Amino acid sequence: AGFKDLTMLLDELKDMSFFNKGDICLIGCSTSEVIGGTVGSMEVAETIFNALDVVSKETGVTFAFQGCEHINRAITIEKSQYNPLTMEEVSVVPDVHAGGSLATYAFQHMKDPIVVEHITVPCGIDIGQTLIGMHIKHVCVPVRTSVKQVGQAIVTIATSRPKKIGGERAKYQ
Amino acid sequence: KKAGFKDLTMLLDELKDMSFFNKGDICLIGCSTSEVIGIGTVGSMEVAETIFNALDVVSKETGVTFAFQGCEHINRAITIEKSQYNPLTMEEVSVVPDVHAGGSLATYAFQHMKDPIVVEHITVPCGIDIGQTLIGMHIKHVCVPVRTSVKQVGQAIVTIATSRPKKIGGERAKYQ
Amino acid sequence: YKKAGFKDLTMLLDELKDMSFFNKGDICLIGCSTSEVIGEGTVGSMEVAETIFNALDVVSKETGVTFAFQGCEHINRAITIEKSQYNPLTMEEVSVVPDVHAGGSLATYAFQHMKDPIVVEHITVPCGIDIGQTLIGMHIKHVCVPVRTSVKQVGQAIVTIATSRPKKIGGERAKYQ
Amino acid sequence: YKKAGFKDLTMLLDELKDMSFFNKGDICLIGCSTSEVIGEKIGTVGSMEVAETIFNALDVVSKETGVTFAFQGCEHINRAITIEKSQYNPLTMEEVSVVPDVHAGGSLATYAFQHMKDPIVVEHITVPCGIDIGQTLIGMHIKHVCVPVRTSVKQVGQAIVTIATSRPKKIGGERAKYQ
Amino acid sequence: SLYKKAGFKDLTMLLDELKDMSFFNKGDICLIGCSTSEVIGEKIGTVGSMEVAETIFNALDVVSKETGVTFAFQGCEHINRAITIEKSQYNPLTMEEVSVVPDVHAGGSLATYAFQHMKDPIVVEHITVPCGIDIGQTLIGMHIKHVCVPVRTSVKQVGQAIVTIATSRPKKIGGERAKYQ
Amino acid sequence: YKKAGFKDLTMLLDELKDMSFFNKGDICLIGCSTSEVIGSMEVAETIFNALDVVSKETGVTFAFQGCEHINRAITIEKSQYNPLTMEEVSVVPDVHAGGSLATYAFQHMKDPIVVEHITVPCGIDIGQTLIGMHIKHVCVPVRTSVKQVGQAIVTIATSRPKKIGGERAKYQ
Repeated sequence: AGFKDLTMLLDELKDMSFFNKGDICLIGCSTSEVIGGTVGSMEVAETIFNALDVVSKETGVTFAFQGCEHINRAITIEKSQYNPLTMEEVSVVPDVHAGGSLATYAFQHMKDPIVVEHITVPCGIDIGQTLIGMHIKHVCVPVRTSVKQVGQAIVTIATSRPKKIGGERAKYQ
Repeated sequence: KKAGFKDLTMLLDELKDMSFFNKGDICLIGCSTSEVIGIGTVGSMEVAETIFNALDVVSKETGVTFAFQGCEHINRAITIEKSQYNPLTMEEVSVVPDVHAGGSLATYAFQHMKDPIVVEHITVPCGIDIGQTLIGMHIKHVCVPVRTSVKQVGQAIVTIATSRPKKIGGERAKYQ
Repeated sequence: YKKAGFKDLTMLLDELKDMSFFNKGDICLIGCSTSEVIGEGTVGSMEVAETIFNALDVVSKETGVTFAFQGCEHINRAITIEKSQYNPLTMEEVSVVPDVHAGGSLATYAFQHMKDPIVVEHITVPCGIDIGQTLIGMHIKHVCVPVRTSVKQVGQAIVTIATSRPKKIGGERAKYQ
Repeated sequence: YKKAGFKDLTMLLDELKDMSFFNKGDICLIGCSTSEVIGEKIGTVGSMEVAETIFNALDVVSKETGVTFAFQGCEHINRAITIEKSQYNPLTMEEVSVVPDVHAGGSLATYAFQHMKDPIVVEHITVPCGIDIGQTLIGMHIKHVCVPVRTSVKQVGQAIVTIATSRPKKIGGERAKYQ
Repeated sequence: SLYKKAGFKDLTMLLDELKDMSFFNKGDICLIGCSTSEVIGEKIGTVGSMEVAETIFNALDVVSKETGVTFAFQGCEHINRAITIEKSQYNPLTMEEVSVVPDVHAGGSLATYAFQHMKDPIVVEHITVPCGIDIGQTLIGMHIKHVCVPVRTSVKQVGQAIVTIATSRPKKIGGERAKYQ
Repeated sequence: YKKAGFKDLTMLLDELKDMSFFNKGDICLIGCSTSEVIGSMEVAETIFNALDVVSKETGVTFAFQGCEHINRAITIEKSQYNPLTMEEVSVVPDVHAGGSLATYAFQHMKDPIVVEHITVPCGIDIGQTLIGMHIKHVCVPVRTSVKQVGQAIVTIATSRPKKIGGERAKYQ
């Protein structure tokens, strides 16, 4: 099911250099979409969190976890990734029914978690159509993958690239 | 039996019934006509036409207006009627959407608007994404997905977003 | 004589009127702690809120100024205003219903007695009145200028009055008249 | 000093009119150094005479085209801009407290302030076009993207003149179309 | 010696109280708003007002060395409440240097004293800091990081000047189901 | 000295050096129209190379404004890119879409990037391309005895803080 699909998706992304040292990658997830209760949903969250952590150690990318709309899509990150110049800490503690399973799991298992109101990151992974485009550095570009689902959840992968500028005579090489 | 038409008509009727379209709002459309089919410019422009025309019916019924996201080659710049341009919140840019640099629907919309202009960025209260082009960068915070019984338009996955204010306040705060 | 703070507030408002503090079309931000007025309970606090809200409404009708009500820190000092004063260009609506223990007595009273209330995250206004040292400076248009009044308290609450004026710019040779 | 620059300025303004540079309802920013027009340091009487001639020529254009003018002050007043209050937009501009003087603001800004119906000074401004007489620099005030305008009249008296208009950013990759 | 002593005991007690409630954190900036005339309770000349400024500055400096907090000094409205800080605390990313030199009659006594006794002073147009102390109702809330929270103290005055203390904390967010622990 | 602009530019740069215009760690923005100098890649080369000498002597670095066809986007070394204050854009300056100097600079930098906007403390405009949009407020023109580079009018800008305060304010 979801574990096999996720493992394959992550290996594919690694192989296409989607995960870059020092980048933050935003995760949008709905564990219920993966399956199609809080015990079960937290087990899925655990598996996803742990798989992402392996990728983090292999590639040097770090992950940020989007909460659900009840907490205004506020984002859980490690304090070591907090930049006060670009981010604003907010007070809330993600819960299964107010944040969602993965953000809740991430908060509980981080060394020093904090929640920020907004974030801009160069890439992200959306599992189950929660939407993540508000978080991706302009210009947001979808990434085609061979693995299109994690369990029963549609997956969307986004990267980013600079705006192209200039008129008819402009060159790009 | 024209590609997408029946699914789109059903989706729009559903949205109407849930008061998704409000008089005076702008609704952003993200579309990939190739996703609807699953391939040339003739065919893609025919799909664009059907989508544009269905949206126009909704516009006349509800008083909502539509904005059309271009593809990444033109930096997702947005085509709108000049009557909806607000210089205080939007920045006009120079480009003319083309099938191979903008995409079929943005190109069709540009050509069939009374007085089109293209803006670099936009913030709108709701939107419809046909074919996973992504539209969340355009939706007023906080963006809320809308569940519909119609999941596809032709072969294209469809995503619907509305918006609502940030909920603020600590443990003792009230919301009614 | 029936209401705590009423005489002091009436005198303060008359003074402010006389110094042209209240201008047609301006928004004036009110910061209030009703417990400070009494000197430290929901019945009593709501009575004070009522008196303040009602007195301010009279001023509004006389001068054409409108009032915005700051909430407590539990609602992030969010501001309650009439929807007719909402400007989407400069303000951001947020979802919260002020309550006595989550917003404060005056914001709660104002919310319940407005025609069409909304709450915004932040606001910038040309003047304001702080009853009981809640602080209002974050809301006042730069440059914020304190206004001296002969009325220093409303009941037991210290009162602070702020207006605003443009930044003064220019080097040593600059002129100002 | 009452005649200095007059012929050149009049010709430059007529040229600009003829190329539709002045549009009804637009604001055009003026940067001026009256000493550059003469070509030497001149005293306040002379400098104010040059300011008067420039102001009056601009006013004729204003009445003919419906454009309005904004006047940049010198660096001593932080390049603050003098405009008619009727053109103040609090959403985009910030009023500042200063009264332009010949030795703190410059002759033209001072003259403009004194002869406007209801002048105010703002800290910054963004406008679609402008005219710089004597290389005071005005590009900080012009809407992006700022585009120099070629003119047949290149000087007003001894002052180099720079004319700027504006146009949208051109965007898109190599496949993008502009017509 | 009147003006050299005025406010000293009250200020020292206020600062000890604040220390005890962990108000002063290493590496934070604390904004000071002051009116020396309020401390005395009447208009006073420049000699006297500068003596009060000295006493305040010196008391704050003791706290600075003990806690590792640094102080920023708000000027009066004549200089648009511009703020005097040590250059070591200047962050060009978040602050904008302006040109003015605080004077007793254009800046106020404390900002003037601070400017003259700093190692390398700079004046900035605006600042956002996590906490502050207002002596004499000059208002300081425009400088405090959102969300600004008043701090209750048992010391209510420094001499004759009403004292207000502010700290800051993050916005609380989320709906009715949200958790904060 | 016969190479177009070279003598005038060398004198201008020496003058500026002598008035401490070039400071270690500053970025200086160059606006150039090589056609104005003459009346184009050879001129660009001479300018770029002269500026590079100054860079090594003073520790200032240079940023090169492109023409209006590329929205005055600015070419800089990546080592000077600050993502907090600048935004990378995709374009490669060309002689007919960027101008000769920006084109030359792009091709001869170690690791060039183009940014949409920039704010720098000082700049040099050769041929009235305009550069004031890039200069830190408050922008102050600098008078030089060298008025032209070849046939191109030259403008020099530095910057200083806003002066603030009312009539009683002091500035020393």
